[PDB]
Amino acid sequence: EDVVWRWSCDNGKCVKLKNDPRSSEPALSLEACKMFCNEYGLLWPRPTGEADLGNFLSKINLNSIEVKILKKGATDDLMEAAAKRFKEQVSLAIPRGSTPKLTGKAVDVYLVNENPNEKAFSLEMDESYGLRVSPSGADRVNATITANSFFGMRHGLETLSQLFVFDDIRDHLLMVRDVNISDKPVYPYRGILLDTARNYYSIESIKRTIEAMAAVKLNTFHWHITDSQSFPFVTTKRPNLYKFGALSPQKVYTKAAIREVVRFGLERGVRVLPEFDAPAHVGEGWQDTDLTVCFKAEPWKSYCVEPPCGQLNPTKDELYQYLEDIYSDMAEVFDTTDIFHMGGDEVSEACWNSSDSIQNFMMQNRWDLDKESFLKLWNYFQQKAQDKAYKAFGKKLPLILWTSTLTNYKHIDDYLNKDDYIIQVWTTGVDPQIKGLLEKGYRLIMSNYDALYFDCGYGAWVGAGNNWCSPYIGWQKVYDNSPAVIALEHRDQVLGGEAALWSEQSDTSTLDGRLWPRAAALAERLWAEPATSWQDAEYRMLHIRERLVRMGIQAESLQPEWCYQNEGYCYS
Amino acid sequence: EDVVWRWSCDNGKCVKLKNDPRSSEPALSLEACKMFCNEYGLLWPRPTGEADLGNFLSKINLNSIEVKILKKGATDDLMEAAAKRFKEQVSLAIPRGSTPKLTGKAVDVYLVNENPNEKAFSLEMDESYGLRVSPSGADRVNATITANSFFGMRHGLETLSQLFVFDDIRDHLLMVRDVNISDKPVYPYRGILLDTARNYYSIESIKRTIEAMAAVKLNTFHWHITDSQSFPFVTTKRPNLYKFGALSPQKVYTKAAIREVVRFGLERGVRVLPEFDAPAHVGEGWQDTDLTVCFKAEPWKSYCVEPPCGQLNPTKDELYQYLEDIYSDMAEVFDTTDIFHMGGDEVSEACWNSSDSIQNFMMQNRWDLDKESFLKLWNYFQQKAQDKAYKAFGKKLPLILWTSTLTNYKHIDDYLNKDDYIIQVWTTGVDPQIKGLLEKGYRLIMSNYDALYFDCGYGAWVGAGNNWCSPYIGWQKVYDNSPAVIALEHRDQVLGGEAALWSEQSDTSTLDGRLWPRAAALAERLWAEPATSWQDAEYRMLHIRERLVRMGIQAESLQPEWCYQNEGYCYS
Ligand SMILES: CC1=N[C@@H]2[C@@H](O)[C@H](O)[C@@H](CO)O[C@@H]2S1
Ligand SMILES: CC1=N[C@@H]2[C@@H](O)[C@H](O)[C@@H](CO)O[C@@H]2S1
Repeated sequence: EDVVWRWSCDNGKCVKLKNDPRSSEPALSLEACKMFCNEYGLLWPRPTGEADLGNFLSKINLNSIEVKILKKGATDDLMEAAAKRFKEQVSLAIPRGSTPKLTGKAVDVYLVNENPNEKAFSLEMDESYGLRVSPSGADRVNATITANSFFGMRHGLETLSQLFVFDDIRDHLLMVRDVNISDKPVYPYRGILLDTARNYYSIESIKRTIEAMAAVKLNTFHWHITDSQSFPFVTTKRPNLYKFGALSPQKVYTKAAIREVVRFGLERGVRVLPEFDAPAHVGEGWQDTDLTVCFKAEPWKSYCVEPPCGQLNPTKDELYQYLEDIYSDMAEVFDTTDIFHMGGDEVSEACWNSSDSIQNFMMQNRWDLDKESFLKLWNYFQQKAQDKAYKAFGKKLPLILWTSTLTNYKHIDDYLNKDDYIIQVWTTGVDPQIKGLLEKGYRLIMSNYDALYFDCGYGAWVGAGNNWCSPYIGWQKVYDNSPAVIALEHRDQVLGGEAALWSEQSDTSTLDGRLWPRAAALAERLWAEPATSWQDAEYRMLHIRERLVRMGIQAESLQPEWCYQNEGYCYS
Repeated sequence: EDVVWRWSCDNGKCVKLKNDPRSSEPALSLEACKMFCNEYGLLWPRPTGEADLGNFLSKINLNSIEVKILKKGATDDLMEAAAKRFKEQVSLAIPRGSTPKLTGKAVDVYLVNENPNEKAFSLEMDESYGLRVSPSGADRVNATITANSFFGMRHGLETLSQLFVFDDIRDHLLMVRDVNISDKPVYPYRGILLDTARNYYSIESIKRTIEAMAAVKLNTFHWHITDSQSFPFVTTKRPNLYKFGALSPQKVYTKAAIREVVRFGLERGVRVLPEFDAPAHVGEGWQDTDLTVCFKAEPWKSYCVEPPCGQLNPTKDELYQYLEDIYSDMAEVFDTTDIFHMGGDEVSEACWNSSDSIQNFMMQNRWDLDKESFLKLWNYFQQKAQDKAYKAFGKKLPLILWTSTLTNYKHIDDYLNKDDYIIQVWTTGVDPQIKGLLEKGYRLIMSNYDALYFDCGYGAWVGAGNNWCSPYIGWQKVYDNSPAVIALEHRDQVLGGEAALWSEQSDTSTLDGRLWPRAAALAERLWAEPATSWQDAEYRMLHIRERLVRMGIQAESLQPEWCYQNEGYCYS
């Protein structure tokens, strides 16, 4: 039947009241109240510059929205795709099953791309935009988006779609009447790491992930595509790696599938950044090559962080021929990325020391067999691997390594340099390594495990109890985790942050819940770096969760819906 | 392309080996190896009596499976529906996208229902069955299921479907050749509680839940349909309760929808058991009746366990007219249930003491205003509510109450009796209340919160941190939680157990992950009460997870699939 309630703004809270017939005051639907009762309405993330939403809503005709591209260029196809996608975005205001009345004003959306040829991802790219909405004539609306690039422009389209509300009391589609917004992200790298080697993820699920990322302006999909458990990446030059390495013949990422994901990303302002983790975290796929050591080594606890063990043998010249080929095949299909992730996490000394061929190589080259001499071998590997990476991508490009024994700030300059290597941090946000690295001029991607590890909290996957980084990290904690606080005066060296979904206990079935809506908390933190805390964003976070669900995302539930309908009553 | 590996059984573990062409030994697919390498093959739950799977598999034609009902009766429609559903179940052995070769033997399934008129749920119902599979003639298979009732018979069909394996090396559908199984559950009550008031669950999602329950022989769906947050139950006699109480007009459970769920349950051996929680856990829907107190009382911490507060006013005679009507409407559509849950959790004394009309009632009836006098008021309420319940269902039937101040074993006999009231336990499995209740002759449903609360572990929903009963309970812990251990010599008084999905932080989007595959661990514990621990069931648990995923259930991921393919290598 019909909705029985109405909402009224009182001290920044929409209070549910009986919609009693004996009243001359127009009843407000829940979302209509929220749009003006909340400081930033229903927007997520909130803008960084002008955020003027005015006071009124206008009824609009869904079938009368026209998008006009005013400046043509090389991004024509991307702008046209983004425009076509806009009506679809607007319909997300309308709950499934409900139908708006096809009456009201026509909306003219004007897209002004200041540099219409620009379509490359880069850390220096301009993601800023201006958004203005105002009445136009008697019967229409003028929505104008102005941006320096396509990427800023499609962010602007995202924000604009959030300015539509469905009045489910009257069945009207509404739009904010008077809008002045200026906006740009605080950090250029706003990412999610997806491990697709510990478990397989359907390419459908990967695209869906990119859809939700774009909804909250996340711009980087870090595809951790290989590990010791599987090799799903289809390398044409070294086909045995995926043939032996895949969990099944269908659990694979073909060139055509990767091209699809990469293009799907590009259209949505998301760079797809591949990782080949080396020289640890290899195993499956490398059988019969003699290019690994310790694969499935037992007892595993003596040789690696988690089963199965397995590491590359850096002493074999043929290895770098394989690496060159893998990197070249990656470069071919991951052709929007400006950066390459080379892993470098958790290298085992004990594993390398257990190999005869490796020991013979070190003794003959005048190195000892102690813990620090294996760091020489690691450098030897990384330098040669690095060379192949540059050759593959046809240029010098920034490379990423995880924090590790190698990247210890005390000796990092012996092996790496700050211009060539970005460091992905997965220590606590308080670990001494962060300041030490920043003082040496290094650029960081923040993935501190106490706030940004989305896999934490579930049961143990080896033995019993809970997994290693438990407890489960609530959105409140990921929201309050501030790179500006962690880095202080060196904050410009922080390129941004990344939520990590390791997949020992996640796959196609669970990725919607793992990522959403928690990655939206990171999205606002990185977009706006608010001085305010999670409580000030709580109401808008509850709304963005509902929006993801309307998109078809199986997002985690945060609170009873009663709390969403009754702001202020659920607190501690 | 084609699968490259084969598996060989070694010390109870399927080890992955190269399927090398220069071999005279037939290569075994992963599942084919598991079926005979594991003590109980791919079965879940494992049988309680005979569990003879023989040594061989036969190739069968998918399109040549014929089900024959040998004894007709009143359950004809249920038997025919269960039979029609069998082909569908068999196809769950085949991974999506794969096609079996339409060659091999024909399968004749013979269904022998010993009492074909019997279709009532009861704690005394016979869920036993016998399963025999053997070759028949030259080109067919004889699968015979013999059971004392329809319910035992459909359990037998479930087990039988698990005896099919897809060989993905050869693309053959296989079936265990020689089977002798006898089986019956240790406990008659094997349940899941679904709270659909703290958040709404689509009826599609509820049916899907019943599908997965039936797959592992769970037989009781405890529908916690109302609470203080919402009233989605469509009561025709008191329509304002759902009109004011529902989260939206579409977030409702109509008579037709409930009849659908109840029938869907019946066909699958699942009783749908409704709960009307009283006299606490009421609120939304009751506005303008003056039949509640403390609704939305602030500060909530002084008046209830969680917001919003709200309790029935037992002093109003009209209340029991409402209750009679609600219970009668429930009885009409929940017409397969043999038991009624009346809640009785977490009654607030402070809430009742804050009411003038309540205080006046107690002072005039010679009761004090101290903590124990409110227990008199609670008894007064429960007795009258109980009377209405019996009237509604047209008979005396067992009633369930939660453990609470009322059900404290020390005084429980003053208020309740063991014949009329079943107690649902949500204390720790070690709490003194359990033994005290059992020694007084009480029957229990085990839902101890340290092992059976499926909501635990996530972020806080009020304030920050994690929810109240964190950490997250892994399947290992729910598996090892034994009612036989908890109850000892009084174990026949344990009717069984129930996994509780409270929904402050769960809805349509998350229920597959919340319940599965963890509720399968409860399913085996309650079906078989194994003396063995979780490690002995680990491999079969990993398989049942995959089966749920094939069913379209978005089940939680337990381990890297690599571990499933490489038994023994993932341990701690
Ligand atoms: C860098 C890192 N390398 C490891 C990953 O391989 C695991 O999957 C993850 C699980 O939390 O832990 C650390 S983070
Ligand atoms: C009986 C019980 N009553 C309460 C429920 O209303 C909550 O939803 C649940 C959350 O874990 O905690 C206890 S259990």
